[PDB]
Amino acid sequence: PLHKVPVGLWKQLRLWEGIYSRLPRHYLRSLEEARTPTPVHYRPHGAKFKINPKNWQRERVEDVPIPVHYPPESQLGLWGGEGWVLGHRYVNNDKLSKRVRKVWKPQLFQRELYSEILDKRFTVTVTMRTLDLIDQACGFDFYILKTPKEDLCSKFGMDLKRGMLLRLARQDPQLHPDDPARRAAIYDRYKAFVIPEAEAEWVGLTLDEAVEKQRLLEEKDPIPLFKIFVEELLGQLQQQALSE
Amino acid sequence: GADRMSKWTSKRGPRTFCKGRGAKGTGFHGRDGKFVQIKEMIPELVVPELAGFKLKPYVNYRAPEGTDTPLTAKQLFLETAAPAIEKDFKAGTFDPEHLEKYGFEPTQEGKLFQLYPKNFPR
Amino acid sequence: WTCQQLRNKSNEDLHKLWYVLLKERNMLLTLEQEAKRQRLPMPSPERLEKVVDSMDALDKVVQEREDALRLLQTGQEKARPGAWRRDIFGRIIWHKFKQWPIPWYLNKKYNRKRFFAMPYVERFVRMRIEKQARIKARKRSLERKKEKFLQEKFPHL
Amino acid sequence: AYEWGVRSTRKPEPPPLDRVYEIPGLEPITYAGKMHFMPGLARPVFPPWDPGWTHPKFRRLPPLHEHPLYKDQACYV
Amino acid sequence: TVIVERWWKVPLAGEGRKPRLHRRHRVYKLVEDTKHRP
Amino acid sequence: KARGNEYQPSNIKRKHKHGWVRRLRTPTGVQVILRRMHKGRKSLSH
RNA sequence: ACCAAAGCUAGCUCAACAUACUAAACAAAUACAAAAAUACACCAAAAUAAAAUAAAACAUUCACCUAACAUUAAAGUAUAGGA
RNA sequence: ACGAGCUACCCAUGAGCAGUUUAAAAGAACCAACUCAUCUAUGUGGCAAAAUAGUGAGAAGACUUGUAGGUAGAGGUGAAAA
RNA sequence: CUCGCACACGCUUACAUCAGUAACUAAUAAUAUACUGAUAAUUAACAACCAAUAAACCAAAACAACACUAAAACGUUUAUUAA
Ligand SMILES: [K+]
Ligand SMILES: [K+]
Ligand SMILES: [K+]
Ligand SMILES: [Mg+2]
Ligand SMILES: [Mg+2]
Ligand SMILES: [Mg+2]
Ligand SMILES: [Mg+2]
Ligand SMILES: [Mg+2]
Ligand SMILES: [Mg+2]
Ligand SMILES: [Mg+2]
Ligand SMILES: [Mg+2]
Ligand SMILES: [Mg+2]
Ligand SMILES: [Mg+2]
Ligand SMILES: [Mg+2]
Ligand SMILES: [Mg+2]
Ligand SMILES: [Mg+2]
Ligand SMILES: [Mg+2]
Ligand SMILES: [Mg+2]
Ligand SMILES: [Mg+2]
Ligand SMILES: [Mg+2]
Ligand SMILES: [Mg+2]
Ligand SMILES: [Mg+2]
Ligand SMILES: [Mg+2]
Ligand SMILES: [Mg+2]
Ligand SMILES: [Mg+2]
Ligand SMILES: [Mg+2]
Ligand SMILES: [Mg+2]
Ligand SMILES: [Mg+2]
Ligand SMILES: [Mg+2]
Ligand SMILES: [Mg+2]
Ligand SMILES: [Mg+2]
Repeated sequence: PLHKVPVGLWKQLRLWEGIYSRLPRHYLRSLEEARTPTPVHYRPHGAKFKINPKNWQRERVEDVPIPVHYPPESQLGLWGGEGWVLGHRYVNNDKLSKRVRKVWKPQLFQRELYSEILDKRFTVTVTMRTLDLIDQACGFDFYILKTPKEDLCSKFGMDLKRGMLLRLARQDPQLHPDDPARRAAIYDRYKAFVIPEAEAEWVGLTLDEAVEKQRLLEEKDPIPLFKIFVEELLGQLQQQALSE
Repeated sequence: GADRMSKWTSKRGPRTFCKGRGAKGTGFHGRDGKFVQIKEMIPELVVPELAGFKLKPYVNYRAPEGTDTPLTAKQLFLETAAPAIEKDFKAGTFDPEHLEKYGFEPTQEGKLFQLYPKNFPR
Repeated sequence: WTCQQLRNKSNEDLHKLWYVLLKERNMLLTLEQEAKRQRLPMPSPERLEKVVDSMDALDKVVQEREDALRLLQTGQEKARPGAWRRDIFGRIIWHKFKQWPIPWYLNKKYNRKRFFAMPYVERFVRMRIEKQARIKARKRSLERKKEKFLQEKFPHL
Repeated sequence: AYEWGVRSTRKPEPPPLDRVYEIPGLEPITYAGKMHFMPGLARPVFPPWDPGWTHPKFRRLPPLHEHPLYKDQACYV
Repeated sequence: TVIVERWWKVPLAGEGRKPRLHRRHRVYKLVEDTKHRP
Repeated sequence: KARGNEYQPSNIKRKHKHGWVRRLRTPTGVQVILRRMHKGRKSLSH
């Protein structure tokens, strides 16, 4: 006896039934798209085809990403899409030498960052690559709102984006109750990232969080059979009334 | 060794281990350690008067049976609440907002014997 | 007493009939035990079977009135609150609720019970599916074999 | 000075709140709806428990100054 | 941020398929470290 | 000096070392319960 | 002449099809020392699989060995190997 | 993964040491309960997968002992016998 | 001829009344505390379960008068609460 559906598709088919089926389509579409993240550790080669120096012939070359381990400590901060690199190495960089387990760890720093959308300071464990990406995007808010999920790789970042994305769509007057002119200036620069309300509250949710949110919205107490039967009786009485 | 496939009861363990056999507690421990038995927690059995009641545990063999019709929530409504609703609607006195006069109760916590929490044991 | 006969009786009537049955059942149990003590057969033991059947029918009809009245007022199928939970073993268990004087988050004992499956339970949950699949697969093939076997010995078709 | 408390023996401080509570204008998703712990969901923050009806044995001890005979002057007994 | 490359070559998979990864493909060598650059 | 009686019975020790409560307190212990449930054991634990 | 001998069912194996995949039973009690109605909580966690073996030794290496999306060929070819 | 219910050591909580000799409750002395096991003889598929009989050493201490808890194999523990 | 009664820990009806033992159990027979069938039983005063906070209090058990060094288990009262 064998399974009719292969085992690898059990998780995919889990999303097609039950509460997962009633989830909004826009959330599901973004979840199913598994795009390759921006290369961080390994250095990719631009050319798709390369010439073998030994063979002097045209050959095909492909970039293979190097697996990287993300510890749970990373999810509380902004590491810029990097983490521990687990692998082996050769001592003295000689092939005929001993094979040695080696772990490379990023250098972490403690900084507090300022976000214009939320006007709050967060003390976030950041890496030197994250600060370079902040300067590259010309703004902390730009860095969060421009880098996609696969590039950020942090639940804090997704929640930080979702907090600011809802702030823009709702156009909350609580950003600066005393400076309406300052409020207009802040939201004017990020006008290209504005998304509708139905899209801005599902960008930073995981699979477990969304199901709880979906259940909470659909949590309805059962309708008593007295109310159902009363409506049924009234329809018959009106039907009989209109028949005379 | 010991038997791991038997029932673990109070008789097997030491003097410290004293597990009840399934009774329902009827009190607590007071100041001096004397067991203070709460009067309310004791199940007060309620009995009717069977002296003037004519009925027996057995039925005559010649008595015919009946078509087994389990009671339905729809049949009960058509038997009790439907005649009152139907007469009121024909007279124009039906009020969709308030149905308390027909036996409907919005919240159960007001009454003494709830239904969904199942307050009464039996 | 049959089920239909008790539906014509009032709730007050059923309450009084329960104790008439109750006194009858106690007497029959006393006689049955005394029969064993005297090493003699119980006179007409089918009386006890009739009484317990009457008791169950009386319990059924009152329960038929309780749930029907509950559905009209509240619409809940079950009289004891509960919700479907996934225990540590990965199964789906209908967790009945219990009465407490303090909320769920202020309970020391309740907050120690776990309702969720750890990642290592996924492999064991998968194996239970395979075990049940093989049991059902063996059962289905056994039914086919018997049908072929009986046809050969009974070629009436 | 040398305080007589010990860090291990003293009651631990509450765990740090989840980062979701720090984001202005964002409703956190908690497991309080399912009234049991679930990994991946934020820990709820509950208001102090307020029993509508006071119970003699199980209530908290009233403060000393709540007693009617409490007086500011210190009397030695 | 460290930059590493594999010692052993990885066989190709040109139809958009994830390539087969072996134990000997875990052997990395540090070619450059971003913190030591000017 | 005369081995063979290494088992000295005790209910307090037996229920604390191999009890059902202890089996569910450690992640490795729960796997022991899962293995015995899969195998079809009549008694998962003491 | 004892001890013994003979029987053909119980069920199983490998597939195929296939719904789409933790069965049956859950009245009460079940993670206090499980199956004990009832009190102010703490709750939780991850770090590359290794080696037996092959190279007639053994250190670099040793298919499958967690995660492939298949079949006919290109082909055991280009390449990678104390080469 | 599972094992400190036997054993090595330790943390809790308990319980025993009668008589005799000495200003002595002095890791003193005679000798029981109690704890170890020196020598020899039976036993060697035995009563016993390490015992029985006689005889021995300590017996107010670095002593015996009950209940329960702690340390787990690249380790634990050890008045080193690997 | 002399390890006897009871509790704790453990075992779990192996205990009691009546009947049967050709055979099963006892390393044999009689036979029945030990094997089979039926019926019956251990009744709480003893034992388990059996309050919280604040404050005063340097002063050993060894017949304990009073001392030794190794510095020692063993709580009462007042106040605020306690179905
Ligand atoms: K232990
Ligand atoms: K012996
Ligand atoms: K026994
Ligand atoms: Mg056993
Ligand atoms: Mg006991
Ligand atoms: Mg006992
Ligand atoms: Mg009393
Ligand atoms: Mg191809
Ligand atoms: Mg043994
Ligand atoms: Mg012992
Ligand atoms: Mg070799
Ligand atoms: Mg060979
Ligand atoms: Mg290998
Ligand atoms: Mg080379
Ligand atoms: Mg021990
Ligand atoms: Mg003496
Ligand atoms: Mg001496
Ligand atoms: Mg001897
Ligand atoms: Mg001898
Ligand atoms: Mg002699
Ligand atoms: Mg001596
Ligand atoms: Mg001497
Ligand atoms: Mg362990
Ligand atoms: Mg060692
Ligand atoms: Mg020693
Ligand atoms: Mg030596
Ligand atoms: Mg040696
Ligand atoms: Mg035995
Ligand atoms: Mg005999
Ligand atoms: Mg007899
Ligand atoms: Mg008997």
